[PDB]
Amino acid sequence: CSALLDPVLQAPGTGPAQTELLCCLVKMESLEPDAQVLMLGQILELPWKEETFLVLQSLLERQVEMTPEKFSVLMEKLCKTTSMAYAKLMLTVMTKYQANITETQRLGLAMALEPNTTFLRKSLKAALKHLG
Amino acid sequence: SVVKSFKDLQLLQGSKFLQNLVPHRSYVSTMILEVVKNSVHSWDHVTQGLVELGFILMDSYGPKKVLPSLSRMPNQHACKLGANILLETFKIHEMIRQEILEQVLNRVVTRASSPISHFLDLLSNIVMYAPLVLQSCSSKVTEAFDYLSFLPLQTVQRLLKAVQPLLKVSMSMRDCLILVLRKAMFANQLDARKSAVAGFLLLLKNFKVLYNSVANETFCLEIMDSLRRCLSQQADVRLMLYEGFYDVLRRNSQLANSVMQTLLSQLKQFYEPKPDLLPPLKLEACILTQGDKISLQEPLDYLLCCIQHCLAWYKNTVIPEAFYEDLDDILESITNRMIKSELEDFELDKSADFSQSTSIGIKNNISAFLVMGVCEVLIEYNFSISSFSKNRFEDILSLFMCYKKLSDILNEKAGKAKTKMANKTSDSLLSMKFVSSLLTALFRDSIQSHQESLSVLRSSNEFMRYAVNVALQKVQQLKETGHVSGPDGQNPEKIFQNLCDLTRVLLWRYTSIPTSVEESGKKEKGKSISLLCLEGLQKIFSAVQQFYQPKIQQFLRALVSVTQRTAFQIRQFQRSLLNLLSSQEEDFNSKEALLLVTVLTSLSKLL
Amino acid sequence: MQRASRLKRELHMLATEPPPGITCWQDKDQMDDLRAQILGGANTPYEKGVFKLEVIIPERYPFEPPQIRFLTPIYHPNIDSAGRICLDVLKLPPKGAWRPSLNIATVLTSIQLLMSEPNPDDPLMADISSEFKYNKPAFLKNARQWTEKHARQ
Amino acid sequence: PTMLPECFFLGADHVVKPLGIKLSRNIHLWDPENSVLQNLKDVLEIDFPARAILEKSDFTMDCGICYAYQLDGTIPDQVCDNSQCGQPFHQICLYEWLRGLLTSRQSFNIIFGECPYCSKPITLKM
Amino acid sequence: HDIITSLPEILGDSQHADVGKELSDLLIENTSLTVPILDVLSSLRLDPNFLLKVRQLVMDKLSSIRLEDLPVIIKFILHSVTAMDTLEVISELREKLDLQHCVSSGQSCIILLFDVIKSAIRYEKTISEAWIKAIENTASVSEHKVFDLVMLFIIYSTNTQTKKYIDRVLRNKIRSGCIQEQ
DNA sequence: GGCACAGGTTCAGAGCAGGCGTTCCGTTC
DNA sequence: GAACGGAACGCCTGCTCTGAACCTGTGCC
Ligand SMILES: [Zn+2]
Ligand SMILES: [Zn+2]
Repeated sequence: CSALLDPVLQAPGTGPAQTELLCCLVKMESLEPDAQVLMLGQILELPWKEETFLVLQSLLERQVEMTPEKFSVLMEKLCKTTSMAYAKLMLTVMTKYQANITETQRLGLAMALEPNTTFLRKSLKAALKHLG
Repeated sequence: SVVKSFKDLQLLQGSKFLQNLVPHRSYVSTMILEVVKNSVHSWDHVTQGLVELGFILMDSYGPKKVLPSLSRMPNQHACKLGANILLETFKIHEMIRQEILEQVLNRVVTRASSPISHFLDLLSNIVMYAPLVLQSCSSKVTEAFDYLSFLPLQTVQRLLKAVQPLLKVSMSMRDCLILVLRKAMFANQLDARKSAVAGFLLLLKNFKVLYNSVANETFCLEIMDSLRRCLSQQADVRLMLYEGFYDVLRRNSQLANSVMQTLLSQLKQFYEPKPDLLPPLKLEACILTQGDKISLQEPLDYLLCCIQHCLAWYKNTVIPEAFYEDLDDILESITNRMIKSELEDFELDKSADFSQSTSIGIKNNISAFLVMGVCEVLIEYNFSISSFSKNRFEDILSLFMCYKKLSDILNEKAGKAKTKMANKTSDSLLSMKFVSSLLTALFRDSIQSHQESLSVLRSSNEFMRYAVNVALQKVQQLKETGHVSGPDGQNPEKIFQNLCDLTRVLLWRYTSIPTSVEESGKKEKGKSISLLCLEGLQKIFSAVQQFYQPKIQQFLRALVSVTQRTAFQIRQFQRSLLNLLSSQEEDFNSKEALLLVTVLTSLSKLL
Repeated sequence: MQRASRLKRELHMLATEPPPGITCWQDKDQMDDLRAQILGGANTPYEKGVFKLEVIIPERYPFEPPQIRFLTPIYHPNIDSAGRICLDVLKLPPKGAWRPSLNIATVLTSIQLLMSEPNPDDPLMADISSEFKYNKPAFLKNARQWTEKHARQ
Repeated sequence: PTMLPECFFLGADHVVKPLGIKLSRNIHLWDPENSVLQNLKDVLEIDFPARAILEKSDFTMDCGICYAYQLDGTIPDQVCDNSQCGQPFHQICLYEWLRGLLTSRQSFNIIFGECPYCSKPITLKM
Repeated sequence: HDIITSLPEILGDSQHADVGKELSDLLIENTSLTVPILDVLSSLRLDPNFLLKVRQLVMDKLSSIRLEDLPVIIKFILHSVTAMDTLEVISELREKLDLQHCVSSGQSCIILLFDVIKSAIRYEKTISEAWIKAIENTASVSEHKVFDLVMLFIIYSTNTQTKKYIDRVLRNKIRSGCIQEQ
């Protein structure tokens, strides 16, 4: 994953065919917590596009453990945006890592939900307002 | 060895010659049966081969000919053995009858590429003797429901009549069943909707008369709510509900009140209950037009059938209150407002030209048939209420003047186009029963009080030949298939009684009045009512000899052993053929003579 | 497995209730196979003899009979110079008569029965089956001398 | 629990027949107001013995092929249809007996054969 | 998965075919949800031509499918099979299938696949006849595979009317210097 | 002249029966 | 007596029988 994930995603014309196996990578029981954490150190170091998010939602879907060091960066990075993928990503973070949401990170999420392209905004802001 | 056995038999009956000479030597039919019998002393090496043989026979000579004598009869008689062999290994060997009934449904189910009516009638007599077996063999019955959307109507319709004795006792299997029928209702395959109806119509029929009654009267109203989806679903699947709900009513009386409202709602979607609106019914909402595919769905003539039958049933058997006294006035109003519906009401004859490619022609053609069959359901009703009241028989005349105008109109339309229009020869919905009682009233009533009302229908010669023709249509249905069209459909005894009543009048008019008295010309000589009486007579005696093999005695009792009765009846066709032939040579009635013969033939196979 | 469940009742049953003139214990040399002692049948030339037998239990026992030989030399019609036994319940059907309705004791009883009553119609030794029949005292002399050199102490 | 349980019979096939037959007659006379025992005693029209364990402490209710109870979960269930033998057996033991012999004759997934002890007809349904 | 399963109760009749296309869109787009899609398509109201198309669009990606789902897949193929689409799908089926490729859970579902194929071919002579007529038409190649053998043994084990025909075909095949040790 | 029954005809395909191949025995020089 | 030509039983195939459908002649309005 330290080798291959980057190039699959740092390739252009990465389609459904490519993503579905990095989907299966993250979703294997065998991909132990420790390794989902190491996946995180890697998924997070890449330029974020739609292809990074979809896989990352499914890694974060487990409740992969976070040092607040990385969670903040995930949230910082998350908070830098029009996308359906990203909508659901943010939503799923804020239900599982509600627990990890600071006042400052909830401001970042207030920033990140500013968009009106955001589908399911009612959901996202209801979840956000529910943290407040 | 076995088949030879049958070739030997058949041959030896046919001729007088061989019977004389040969002393009737043991047929391997009777020998093997005695083998099965004497495995009771429990030689259980034997039995595996007996099961093996009985099946092989049912395999090799199944009716695939039907999906003469020489290719049909000695190849009925191979499995009819097969059947008796396996029936007796099941009724004698208690250990086996698990693998026997396993292997029967093995063949009934996933097949239906080659037919299996013989297997179904084996299965039937297996389970009827001792259903108790079926409770060890539920495994197969659970995986039979699996494919109970890809099996066609008749496998499933019967397979389940057999099984259901299980589902009164077992319950986990019943929560497998309604589950399967429901998941079939929402199918692709058109058969699966109708599988759903049939399992549901039968769960509603024999799953209680009215476990606890309260967990059945609710469970019937549960599924019947899931059937108001099916009352919404496509034409055919609706049709099956109009027809099956009459038997649900007979076997489950107390759901009458609920089922009435289930229907009467579906009526009012097309009934406009205002006096002085001249088309009383909405015929154009029965018709779905999309992308020039113009389908009738919700057949109203067939809805009136179910209505009109549930009606007389409620008058007669449930009573010994407001919906039926309303429906009297509903039918009286549809009566009086339809009488005065002048083709102008339903855009026919002049505003439509029933042009059978066009959307408009397909719509108008669908509705003329709907009108015609509805006219028939109400001709029945006008006759039904009154004991020969001159007003309601004048009502009947005018309802028929409606029917006949639409009929001779589609005849003018089919007198131009090719005779692939078998849609006009789509069943007249009159119950065979009424036909009977009717024709008796028509041809066999001399009571002065009725006679003024009947002189209406009798001056009406077409109503006579109409009634008859329906007699012919019905009996034909019985010939083709093992049941009739209308009510009383699959209950042989009723059918038999009607046929007896039929015979009585067919002969009565055939005799009292000959063919030589006609005053009508060549077009009415090609369908003189005498001739049609004789032809009706024809199809009966034939069909009797297919099914009613035991009761042929009773058929004659209607009308001293089998031979004097048959002789006296033979004399009547015999004297008729003499009188037909001797009188004229000029232009002798070929067909009259022809079926006088086909008759004298049929009588002869008896003697 | 079944070997264990039979042998369990049998070892225990041959320590607690063995047949008369007979013992069988789990061998001290061989802690898998059984050692028997059948003491010379009364009013036979085997009188004053203690006859050691090894009983080999087969693996699919009790579906197969026990496998028994006379380890003490025995001068007998149905027993040869290597201790091989002419016995029906030492073979399976139809040649033999072993089945699970039997056990090691019932056969070791049938062995002391054959020591007392040699069968001359299943001869392994034709010289001894003939001598047994036609010069009984020469058989009984030789078998009693046999009992004094080999079955004595 | 008080409601009707699924119940069935092990033993000699001549003894099980009237019991099954009387259960089928009297299963509608089950009532969930009584106990399971107070319904079974009036359904099957019997009593139950109180621990024939202590009197029959060695009746040899062992396979009489392998001479063990508890071979791999299985119980001595298959018996003889005979008053004089009544000897129980196991599925595995009786099958490896009746398949091994000549005399034994199999219909489909059944073996008919002779009971080892008494040589009377005994049936095994796998 | 549940929405999918509930789509037949939800949708009205105008909007069946629509959903059809976009479900085939979802099919290529995600594998995991092959099963309920299929179940759905078969409990929709559609046009059979489209169903041929999607069935090929099963068949092309059938190497990509985890084994667990295959049985109900291949059950679907053999209820979508006509009398006329027999050898077509069967030759294609017979090719694309591997059963070398799959191999502790693998072996169990292979067995369960074979149970399901047994029940298919057990249960329509249509397949058995044509199946064979498709293995005899592979007497050409020395290279016909493990499946063809195991499958023959199977139709002889299950299907009875054919026993002579299997033996005939096997004898005319085996003499020919086809099936051998390897 | 146009359409539909009738019967001819044509083909799939199931099943039967006899002539051959390998081997023994009566007949004629 | 012995050499030649016919009798005997297991295998394969061509002939026959059938039945199902289509089509082309011809019968009537
Ligand atoms: Zn045992
Ligand atoms: Zn016994």
